[PDB]
Amino acid sequence: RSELTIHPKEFTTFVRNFNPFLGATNLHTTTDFIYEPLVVFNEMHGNTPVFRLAENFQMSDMSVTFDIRKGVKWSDGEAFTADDVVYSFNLVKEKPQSGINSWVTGVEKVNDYQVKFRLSEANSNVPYEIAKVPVVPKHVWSKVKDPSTFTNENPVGSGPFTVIDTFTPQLYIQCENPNYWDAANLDVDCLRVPQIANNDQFLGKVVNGEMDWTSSFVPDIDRTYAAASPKHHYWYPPAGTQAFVVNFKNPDAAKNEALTNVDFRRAFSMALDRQTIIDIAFYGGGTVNDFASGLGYAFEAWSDEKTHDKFKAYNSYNAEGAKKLLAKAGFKDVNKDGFVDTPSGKSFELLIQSPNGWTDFNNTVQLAVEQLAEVGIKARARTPDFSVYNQAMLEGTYDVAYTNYFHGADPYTYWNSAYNSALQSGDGMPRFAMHFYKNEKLDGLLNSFYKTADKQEQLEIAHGIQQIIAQDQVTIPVLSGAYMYQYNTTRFTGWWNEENPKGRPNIAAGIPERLLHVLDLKPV
Ligand SMILES: CC(=O)N[C@@H]1[C@@H](O)[C@H](O[C@@H]2O[C@H](CO)[C@@H](O)[C@H](O)[C@H]2NC(C)=O)[C@@H](CO)O[C@H]1O
Ligand SMILES: [Ca+2]
Ligand SMILES: [Cl-]
Ligand SMILES: [Mg+2]
Repeated sequence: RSELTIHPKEFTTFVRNFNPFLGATNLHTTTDFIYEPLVVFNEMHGNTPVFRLAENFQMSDMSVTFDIRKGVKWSDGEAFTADDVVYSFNLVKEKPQSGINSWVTGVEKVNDYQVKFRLSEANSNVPYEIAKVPVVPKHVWSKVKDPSTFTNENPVGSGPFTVIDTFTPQLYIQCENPNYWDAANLDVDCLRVPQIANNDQFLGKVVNGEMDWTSSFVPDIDRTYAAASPKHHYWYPPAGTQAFVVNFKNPDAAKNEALTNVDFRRAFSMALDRQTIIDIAFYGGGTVNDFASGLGYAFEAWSDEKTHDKFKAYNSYNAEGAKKLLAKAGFKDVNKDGFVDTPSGKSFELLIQSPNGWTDFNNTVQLAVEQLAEVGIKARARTPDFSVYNQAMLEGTYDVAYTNYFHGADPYTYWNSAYNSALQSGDGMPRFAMHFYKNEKLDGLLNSFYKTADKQEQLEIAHGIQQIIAQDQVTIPVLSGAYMYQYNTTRFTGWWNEENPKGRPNIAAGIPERLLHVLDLKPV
C-alpha cells in the first residue's frame, strides 16, 4: 500500500486528538483530511470555488443556500445529509470556533439536501467563511461528553483518510476512508505523519529523502536538499507579509513610552536592512516590503502610490536617518552606554521574540538586533516555544514580535487579521492583531470591505485603510515571503509545481487546497 509522508506541524510528541474544533490541541491532519469541507476556494486562482460536500450555493436577492451532494456517506456507513450540516453550524452557535460566528444567525434544514443559512449582516465573502466550519456526524456527535474537551481518537469522518492505522507518540498513520465518496479520484492509501520538533530535525530527514510533502523552511535549499537528489524538488510561489509587531500596551513604563511613539517605530523600521534580512536569513527567498501599511508588492495594483511613496522613506534602510529621527524625537542616550533612553530618561531593552525552532525567523530577529544596535536601539532576542510565544501576544506581555500572516486573494485577509481591533478580544483568537493599536475609522473601513459591489468604492476603501495604517506605522513590515513547499518524486507523481500551478501547494493546516492536491498524487 502507498504511504505519503507529510509534515504539517512540528510536535515534540503526538497526543491523540482529532477534534476539528480544538485547533490548539488537535493533529493538523484533522481538518480537510478527516472532515471534508463544503467548498474549497482556490485562492491562487481568484478564489474559484471548488465544490466538494456542497454541490452549489446561491446568494438570495440577501442570504445563502447550500445544496449538498447526494449519495455521500460518512466513514461508518451512515449517510451525509443536510442534518449533519444543520447540526454542525447549530453546535457552534451555542458552544464557542476560531472561524468567527459574527456572520450567521441560525440555520434551517429546509431540505435533507439543501440548507438555508440566515445572515447577521450582509457579506459577499460569506461563502468563503461558511466553508471554514467543520461538519461533524450528527448521529455521532449528538451523544458526546463535553464537546470542548473531547479527544476524538476514533473519528467518524467524511474526508479521504479516516482510519487510524498506527499511533505512537513519534508516528501516526492515517488511512483511506472505507466509504469515501471521491475514492475514484483518490490513489493515495495512507497519510504517514512523523513527529518532528523543529527545523534542525526536519532538515536531516528531508535531505535524507525521507519526506514526500513538506512546507518547512530549509536553509540553502539548493545546496543542502536539491543537490542531494534528482528526485528532490520544490516550488515557492509568493505568499504573505512578514513584520515586527510592537505591543502598544506593554506594562513597563519605559518600553511603553518607546513602543507607542510613532517616531520610535519609524526609527526602528529605518534601521532594518530588509534586503540583507532576506539575503542572509531566507537565503534570498523573499521580497522587500517597504509598504508602511504592510500591503506588499503583490497587491501593487491595489496600492495608493501617493501613500506608499510618502511613508516609504520610513520603511527603507537608513541608519543615519534612524539616528537623526531618534534625536529629533528626544530619545537621547543620557547614561553613556551608547543606547538611547526614553524622553523621560529611562533606559530600556526591547525583548524581541519568535517561535522556537522557526529558525528563519529566529535569524531574522538576531539580524534585526544587531541592526538596531547600530542606531543605538537596545534589543535582545528570545525564541520561546510557539505556545508561550503566542500566549505572550494574546495577553500583551511581549515587547516586540516577528510574525508572518495569512495571505488572501485580495489585501483583506492580511489587513483584517492584522488590524481589526475586534480580533484583539476573545479567547480563541490568533496572535495577528495583538499590537492593541485601535482605530474606529480603520475598523469601520475594514468592516465595510465587502459591503458594496462597487469595485471603485471597494478600492477607495482599500486606500483609506492603507493611509491610516501607513501614517501611524502600526507595525514594521519587513518582507513578502513565499509558500514553502518541498516535494519528493521518489514515491509519488502528480505534484503541483511551477509547470503545474493548480493552487497553493503547502501541506500546512489552513490550506484547504491540500485536499485537492492529494487527490492528484499517484503512487510510483
Ligand atoms: C501564518 C502562519 O501562522 N503560518 C504558520 C507557518 O508559518 C508554520 O510553518 C513554519 O513556519 C516557519 C516560519 O517560516 C518555518 O521556520 C517552519 O519550518 C514552518 N514549519 C512547518 C512544519 O511548516 C506552520 C507550522 O508551524 O503553521 C502555520 O500556520
Ligand atoms: Ca542609555
Ligand atoms: Cl503603504
Ligand atoms: Mg486523481
